[PDB]
Amino acid sequence: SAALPSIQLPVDYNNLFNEITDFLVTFKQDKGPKYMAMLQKVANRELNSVIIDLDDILQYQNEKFLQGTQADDLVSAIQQNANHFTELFCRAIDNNMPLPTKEIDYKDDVLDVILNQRRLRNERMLSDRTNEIRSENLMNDALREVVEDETELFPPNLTRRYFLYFKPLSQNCAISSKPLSVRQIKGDFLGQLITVRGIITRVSDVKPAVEVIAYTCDQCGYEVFQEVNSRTFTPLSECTSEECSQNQTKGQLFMSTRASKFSAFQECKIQELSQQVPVGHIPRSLNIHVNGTLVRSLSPGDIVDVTGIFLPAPYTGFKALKAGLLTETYLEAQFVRQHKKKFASFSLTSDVEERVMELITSGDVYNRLAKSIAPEIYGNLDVKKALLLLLVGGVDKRVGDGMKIRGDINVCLMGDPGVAKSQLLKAICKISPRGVYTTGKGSSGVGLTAAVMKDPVTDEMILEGGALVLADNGICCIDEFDKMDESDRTAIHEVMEQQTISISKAGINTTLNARTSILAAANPLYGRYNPRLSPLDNINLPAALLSRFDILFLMLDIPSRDDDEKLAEHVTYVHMHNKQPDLDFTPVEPSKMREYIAYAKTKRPVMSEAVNDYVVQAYIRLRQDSKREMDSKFSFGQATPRTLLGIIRLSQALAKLRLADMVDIDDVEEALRLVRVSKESLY
Amino acid sequence: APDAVFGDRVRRFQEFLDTFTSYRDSVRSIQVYNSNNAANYNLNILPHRIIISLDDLREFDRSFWSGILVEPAYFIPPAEKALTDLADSMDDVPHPNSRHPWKLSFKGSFGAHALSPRTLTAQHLNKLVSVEGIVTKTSLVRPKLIRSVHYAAKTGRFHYRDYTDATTTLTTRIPTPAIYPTEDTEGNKLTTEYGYSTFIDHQRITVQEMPEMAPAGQLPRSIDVILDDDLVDKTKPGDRVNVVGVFKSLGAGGMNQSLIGFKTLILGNTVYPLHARSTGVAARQMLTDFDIRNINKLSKKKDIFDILSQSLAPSIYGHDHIKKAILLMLMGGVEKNLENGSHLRGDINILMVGDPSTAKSQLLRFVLNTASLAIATTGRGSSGVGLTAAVTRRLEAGAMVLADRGVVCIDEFDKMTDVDRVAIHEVMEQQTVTIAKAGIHTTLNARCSVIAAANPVFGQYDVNRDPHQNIALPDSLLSRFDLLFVVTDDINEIRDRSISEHVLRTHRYLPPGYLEGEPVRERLNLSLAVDHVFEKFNPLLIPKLVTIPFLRKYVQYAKERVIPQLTQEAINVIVKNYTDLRNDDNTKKSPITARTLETLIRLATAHAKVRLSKTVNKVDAKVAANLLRFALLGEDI
Amino acid sequence: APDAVFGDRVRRFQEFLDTFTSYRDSVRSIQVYNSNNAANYNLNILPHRIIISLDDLREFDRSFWSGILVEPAYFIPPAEKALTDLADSMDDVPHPNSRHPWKLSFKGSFGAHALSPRTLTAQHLNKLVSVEGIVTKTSLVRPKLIRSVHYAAKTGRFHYRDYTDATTTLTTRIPTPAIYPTEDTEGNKLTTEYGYSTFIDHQRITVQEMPEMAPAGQLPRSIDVILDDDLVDKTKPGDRVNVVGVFKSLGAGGMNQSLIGFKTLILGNTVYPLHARSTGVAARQMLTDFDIRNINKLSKKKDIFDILSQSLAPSIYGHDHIKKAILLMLMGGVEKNLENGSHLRGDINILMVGDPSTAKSQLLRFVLNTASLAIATTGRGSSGVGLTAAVTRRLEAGAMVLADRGVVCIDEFDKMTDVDRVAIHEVMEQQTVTIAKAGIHTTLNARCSVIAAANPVFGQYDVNRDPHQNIALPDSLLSRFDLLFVVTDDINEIRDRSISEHVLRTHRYLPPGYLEGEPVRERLNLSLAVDHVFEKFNPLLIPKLVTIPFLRKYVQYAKERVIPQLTQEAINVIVKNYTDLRNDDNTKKSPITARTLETLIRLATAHAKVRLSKTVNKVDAKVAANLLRFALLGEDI
Ligand SMILES: Nc1ncnc2c1ncn2[C@@H]1O[C@H](COP(=O)(O)OP(=O)(O)O)[C@@H](O)[C@H]1O
Ligand SMILES: Nc1ncnc2c1ncn2[C@@H]1O[C@H](COP(=O)(O)OP(=O)(O)O)[C@@H](O)[C@H]1O
Ligand SMILES: Nc1ncnc2c1ncn2[C@@H]1O[C@H](COP(=O)(O)OP(=O)(O)O)[C@@H](O)[C@H]1O
Ligand SMILES: [Mg+2]
Ligand SMILES: [Mg+2]
Ligand SMILES: [Mg+2]
Ligand SMILES: [Zn+2]
Repeated sequence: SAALPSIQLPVDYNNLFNEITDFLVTFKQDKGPKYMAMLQKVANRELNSVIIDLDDILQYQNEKFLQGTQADDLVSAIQQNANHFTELFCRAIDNNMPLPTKEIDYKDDVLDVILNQRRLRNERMLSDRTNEIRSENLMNDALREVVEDETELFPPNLTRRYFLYFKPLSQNCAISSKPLSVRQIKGDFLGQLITVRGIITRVSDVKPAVEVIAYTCDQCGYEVFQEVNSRTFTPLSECTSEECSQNQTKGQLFMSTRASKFSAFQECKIQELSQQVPVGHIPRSLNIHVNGTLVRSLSPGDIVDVTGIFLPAPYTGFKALKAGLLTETYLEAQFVRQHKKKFASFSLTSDVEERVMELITSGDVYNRLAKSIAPEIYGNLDVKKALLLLLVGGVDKRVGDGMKIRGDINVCLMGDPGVAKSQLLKAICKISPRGVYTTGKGSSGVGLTAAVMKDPVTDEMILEGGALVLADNGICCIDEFDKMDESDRTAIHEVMEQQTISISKAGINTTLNARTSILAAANPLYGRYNPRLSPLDNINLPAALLSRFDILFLMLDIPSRDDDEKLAEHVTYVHMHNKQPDLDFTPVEPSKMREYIAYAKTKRPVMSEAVNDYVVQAYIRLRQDSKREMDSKFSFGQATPRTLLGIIRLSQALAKLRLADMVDIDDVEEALRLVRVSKESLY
Repeated sequence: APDAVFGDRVRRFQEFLDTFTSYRDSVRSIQVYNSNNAANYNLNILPHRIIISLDDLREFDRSFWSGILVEPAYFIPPAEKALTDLADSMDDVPHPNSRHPWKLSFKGSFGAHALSPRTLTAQHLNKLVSVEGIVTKTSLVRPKLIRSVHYAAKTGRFHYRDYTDATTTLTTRIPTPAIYPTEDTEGNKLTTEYGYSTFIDHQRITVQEMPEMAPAGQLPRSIDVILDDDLVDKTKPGDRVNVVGVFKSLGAGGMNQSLIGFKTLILGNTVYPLHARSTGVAARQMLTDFDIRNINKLSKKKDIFDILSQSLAPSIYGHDHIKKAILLMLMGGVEKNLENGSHLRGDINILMVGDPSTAKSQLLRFVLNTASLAIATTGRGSSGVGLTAAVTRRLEAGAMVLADRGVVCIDEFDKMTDVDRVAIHEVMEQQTVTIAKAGIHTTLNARCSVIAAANPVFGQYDVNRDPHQNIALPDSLLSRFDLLFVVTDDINEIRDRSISEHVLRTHRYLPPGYLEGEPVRERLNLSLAVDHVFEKFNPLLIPKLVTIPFLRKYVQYAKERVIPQLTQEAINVIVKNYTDLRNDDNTKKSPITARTLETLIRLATAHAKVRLSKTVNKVDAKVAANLLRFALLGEDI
Repeated sequence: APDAVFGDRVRRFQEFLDTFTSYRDSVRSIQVYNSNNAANYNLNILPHRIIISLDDLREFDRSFWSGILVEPAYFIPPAEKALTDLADSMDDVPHPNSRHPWKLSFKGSFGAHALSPRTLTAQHLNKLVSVEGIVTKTSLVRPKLIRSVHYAAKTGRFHYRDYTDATTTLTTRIPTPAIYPTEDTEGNKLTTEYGYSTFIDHQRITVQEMPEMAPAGQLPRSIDVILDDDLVDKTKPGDRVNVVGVFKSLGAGGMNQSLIGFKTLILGNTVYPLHARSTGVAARQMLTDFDIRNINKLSKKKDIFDILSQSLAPSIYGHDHIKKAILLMLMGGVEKNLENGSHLRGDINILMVGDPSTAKSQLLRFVLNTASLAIATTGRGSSGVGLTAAVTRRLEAGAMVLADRGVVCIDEFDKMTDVDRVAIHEVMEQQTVTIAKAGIHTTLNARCSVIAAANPVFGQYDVNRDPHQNIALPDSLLSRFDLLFVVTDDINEIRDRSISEHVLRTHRYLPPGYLEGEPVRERLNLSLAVDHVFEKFNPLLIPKLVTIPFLRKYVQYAKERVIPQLTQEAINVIVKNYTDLRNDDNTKKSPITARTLETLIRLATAHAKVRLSKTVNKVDAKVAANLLRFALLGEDI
């Protein structure tokens, strides 16, 4: 009493639990209660994760206030101390857990049948205590209360199949959701539910982390469960059940992996964004502990708002540097919000649909989307059209022989200085959900490859991917393309043709998957275009690198009176007001462009005979025209079968932008037009 | 148990605090600030810390001063208790939702206790010492559990336990290794209540002797400093630092039978980041109302630009438009961050290609000395690893990352490798460094203005040849430089005698407090990163010249409190000048691209900032285009 | 560290103290008393202790009451802190020259915790128990050092150290064996400053089961009680005692590896000396203003003496002048202590020689029951060792030393040895016992009044013979007896029927709360040594008869607040009567000596005390001489 003194805190957990139960049972504003609908789904085993919205709790409290009832601030209590309310809400859900309307069959998970077995076993042991005491003949309330004193049942955490998470309350619908930098998360925020805004830099493999290790004793037939809380644990050697503890001949008990409780465990590393780091500082990282069904929701390169419980961990640094009870910290992730939704996770829900129709019905989708790509960049409309086609990409074809065709458009922008090639690269990086901006001859030599290291979390050798690997199923914007090393150039060649990187080096023999669309920006030989010199002469690209690019723009800066007047009005308007000059044309928001492009990428248009015949004729005419000029000062490198597949890819991308399933003549017309005007700036 | 000497010292320090009213004023201001944004939000909370001037303490009570300096463990706790008592006495209006211990920080003259990690020996132990050095290591800011709160569900009761270590107090306690309570006294299982437990930020930095004062060729000396709950994150690695703290000895040093010697470190009380040239610490300056009044008074003058232009480097003769460009770069434009995420540069880069001895390096050294934050580099003396970032699983900032929001003075720019040149290409326009190396994909901010000096191909700028052959630099690299000045050492009799009279007048200079034949002393100017406007010594003999400190104050004021907005009346001039420069055939020194429109815009914004104007008028655009036309052609219109 | 439950209990007991205003009144009275004689002398200082009625606590908060009774270590410290806080809150006027810890004492009904040393078992440990017993041993009142103050001459500074033991707190501490400081922290020799150090009185008494309730023939059970700083010297060996305290267990009981069982004792909170008949504890009684008013009202009556005489033993028929003498002895005279040192006796002795069954022993038993302090002895059942003191190197008080300032009722006085007779000779006139044995020369005070009963030589008082042959007692011994009454059982028909009707009326008596055939219960009347005047049951059927408790109150009031002074108008009567008695030849029952003058004086003073008069008037001397003449001759004038 004198030691371990008691303190008077304003938190009463009994009525807080009562409020939690009332909210779970009665809240229905989002036909019946939302949360019992969710628990009914969980009981029937269609759902294994319970997400408790703090907006729902806040709305429930507001409604209780409006009707006059005084309700404790459950939202603030959860935000201040979130670890206890996961525990509380789990107990409350267990109390109000509906019976399953679907019977256990052979297609259910082994965990589900194990939980059903132990639930039935504990109810049977309750009934067996009851029958035995009734036979002993010594009110049913007292009989029951004796039974739960003399039963060793499976605790509710062992008969539990769902995972509980706390979704932060929205800023518009409002502490736990305002984004914090890694620096702004001090020790005052420890123990609270907080949201950190950052970029993920390293994700470990999903490993089974034991939470309650189970053992079976062959002597008494008991199952002894030992909870695990730390990095390491000491296994039990002798049984600790009632029978063996009371007896003198103890039983030696063996592990039961199938009966143990495991958690899907990941240890991600979030990092400060460049806009969050102070002046002259290096960004610092934070450890995120992802558990349960939330795993595989974070990947390196993701810019995310991660909401979780900021919790302390035992010290892991040097012992001589420990001054007091120093503790490491991590973020027990509860919710993940992706700034750039991936194209693979696209679903045609109602709101996604309404937005897409409001984009289509406005008309001129192709030109609106192209002109909306970097709208302060002015007068590069064919450039923006080609970039939009690169974002959409063609249709990947796997022939039955096992052959694969790339399906992705590589675009090279060779141009004069000050033409916005680098500004167009960052625009594409911003638009793309998986976009990697690199500069040649910087530090990307290992970037255009993967490096083998050791995972600190899990004792394995894993090769972490670089620029060409992190931008997988995305876009790699390579600036200063003409200034890379030979190894990097060969890697780019392999990526642009086979979409793989074959590495055979000391310690590694692998074929990395790099399904990357390459957007290169280059400067012409001598840094400025010499129209006196041949185009191929001024292009410092091997006929084989040039061949790989589906489109090669020649962005030349020729002086003029009207064109320069119009660029200067645009740039000066952008400098006054942080927006583009045109009032008739409104740019598409980059989030709504990503949603349209995600929708468009789900279509796989095919080519009919009537369109592919023209495609063949155009290819023949292109080949003849290329043959007629091999060195006529306008030679772009003669046409190749790669130009046919680039024409095909551009036509398929244009068909996808129309949300069509037929590759029409208009799309092939526009593809040929884009290829032709890729090279008219020379004239 | 209460101590009579402790109470006597507490009341003596209370008398000291009553005598010097500035300390009640500071504590009252801190308390009202905390209460005001506590009630406002039901920004940041100021720490309960007071800077104490040791000179005032010596004036009041010399033994209390000597007791704090020599026996801090016996005099600092009583003084902190007196300050806490005083603060809780004035706390008539408590913050919404003794108590709140107030800590002390010290400043002033330390005498023999002002030391360095090399001169800090074992006879300074248990003394209040000020150590000047360089921060080489900063450990993670780790929470330290100082009070754990637990919940017993069976009794439904909240318990707590306080924890104490050897570094939290200046005096030595009896060690009490109280275990973490995993259960109640009577067997009830406890649940840790995070968010009600108390964690205190703790950092351990390493301060090493500064390279500018450490002996050459000798292994440097380091000292550990421990910071707690408000001094954490006050410095970064590479920062010059002055740490005031108690040089403590800890542990037993191998005497306790279970180390070679006793474990010694500094319990940091105060952290002052210092400003040294070519370091990553900016130069905060105190702007009194008189200084702001003078700044506004001079800004009202029409020729203030010229007044600021000539006062930059009076010692250098001529180079007047170069000085104008340097002043504009010191001001700089305003960067644009559009909603979609794009970035428009607001930093002005300057290149000076010229003949030997036209003072390009003296104009670089002056910018290094006078800029708020400037880093000096030489071509091939620093590589891209030394200019941009470097991977060590951790990143080490280079020359252009430490100089973020600053100036990079690159001498011998021509003698730079192409591997460095590509990184410089990225840094100048996009103002970022993308590493993407060894699994570290990071975009560091390098929003720095680059001023560089270079020599021609043959060592002498041949006026017969064209600039493109005399420079031998990539055209794409020369486009990034907003203003390229070609300076030629033309032998003309008028300027020959005028430059020689200037050089001799500058050499015939005496400081106010020096004799005719006294060697001028020179210190390293370790300014603290927190009286006349004009200059008495005028090498030119003429408009008035302002002192360099006042010019720095003016630049700081215009740079931090003026954000000019472009106007249509300036846009017309800017657009007309850009169109003419693009279309007119004049054999320009540098090419004309859309970057030229933006150097026009940036220079107009900088000149608007010079006049303290919030709008860029027509005159600003005209003078910006004038300087640009000089820089491109050599006109004097 | 503060405890939430401790503060909750403190505030609950503060609410209890606020509800019952008598406790602020008691604390305020104690504080004003202490301040008043503190300022008066720049008598005695009342202790900081409050009697708490457990019945009131049960009425207010039953769980607080049950917590104090069952878990005293957790509920008594908070209540004492609440009382101390309350006392320091009312202490607006501090005593001349929280603070001053106030202790608690408990009274009321304890229920199952009201025990005896035999029934006090190990399942009463750590409980607040009230134990009734007899004090058999009282250790020396030894000082205990609770704070030592030392002086360092080199520094000229005063240091101190506080000491704590296991018995000073109800809760268990961590043991801190702090050594006695023989030197300063830094090597300076310390000098102990006695008179500035704090010493607390400590006593350890042994309470044994009372002989009146202990089983016969069985070894008695004892319990140790520890008293601290105000309960010391509250009792003496042989006293009946009720000690309220916490039954504590101390030490380890042999578990701590370096006893057969744990060392158990009672930490005394309250000590009540109890009044039992034939014990050394007097009978303090509470005299309300109503009682004093009634006493004065009856004293104003002329026949109050008779009213007090008949109300003594209504059950005994007759023996009216014997009852008058017994009442006068209960009052007694006033002793004289002359300046030179001589002593004049003020105690009245009575002897009753008589035939079998004339109620001499019932008149002795009544005096034993009703006297303030009375010890009952029998001849040869107690020797001079049992009557006077006895050497054990220490002295044990006998029957007539314990009965100092009291009454000694000696039955069967004739069956007393001469060795006892000589000691009785000393005790009756000089009122002292001189031991002078085994190196112990001590003069104990035996200022007691002796009433004795005796039988004649032949068992029947022969009226034919003379008293000197019928008594067979030394004449010098009979002189000490102030009044010698010879009672004879004369068979006379009138008094035969009258005494038989009285004996039967007394036998036909029913208590107010009893049935016709219900056996009357009987307790041992353990009165606490701190509602009508007249009696409903009158065996005689007549003046009014007062109740025995009211008669005891009247005797106490007259005995403690009336000191009559002899007057000349009484002296004339006394001298005349003494001269006549000495010279007149009447064949007196007892001899006439100068002791007869003083029994006249003593009886006159006693009768003056009966009337509450401060001066002995002529009527008092006349009635004293009247009773004496009856006692010597049998006259009825
Ligand atoms: N057509 C244009 N529209 C808008 N801004 C332009 C245009 N052309 C060039 N710029 C400007 O030129 C500057 C430099 O362009 P950048 O993309 O860095 O050049 P490059 O791609 O040739 O390396 C940018 O700040 C950009 O705003
Ligand atoms: N125009 C000038 N006015 C004043 N001093 C000058 C001038 N040109 C050169 N000097 C002097 O020449 C010396 C060397 O100049 P420096 O800056 O080293 O030349 P460079 O730019 O060729 O490296 C310095 O002391 C400088 O003061
Ligand atoms: N005069 C009397 N009046 C009333 N009761 C008397 C009287 N004489 C004797 N008794 C009764 O006789 C009984 C024995 O008397 P006791 O005092 O024992 O006689 P003794 O003095 O001879 O020892 C008692 O119950 C007492 O009440
Ligand atoms: Mg570029
Ligand atoms: Mg130089
Ligand atoms: Mg008798
Ligand atoms: Zn077992």
